[PDB]
Amino acid sequence: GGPEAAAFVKVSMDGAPYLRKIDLRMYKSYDELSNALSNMFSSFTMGKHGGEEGMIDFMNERKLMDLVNSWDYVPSYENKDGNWMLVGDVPWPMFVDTCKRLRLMKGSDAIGL
Repeated sequence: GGPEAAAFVKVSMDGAPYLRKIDLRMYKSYDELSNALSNMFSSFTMGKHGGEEGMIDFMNERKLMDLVNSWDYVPSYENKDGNWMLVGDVPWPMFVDTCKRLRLMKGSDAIGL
């Protein structure tokens, strides 16, 4: 049993501005989720109008350096309990359902911003 018809998860990035919702019901597997979110998330920071200040080419490029440079940080989400868990920590079946809030931990907040 699970969303498979109605799922909602928010998405934010510590530091740089990020706000969007998604449906995991679309992806019953963490694999497609990761791909769907990976592609969908990139779309968010991509548009004709947006971080014209350079946050589009500034915060975005810092992410790669920040991730490896700050390889101490890894993606983690909040379950129905509200506890933070690093991606892959809890079973996908439990995650897809409890899936309430998702936020990728990025140490770039110091470099990207």
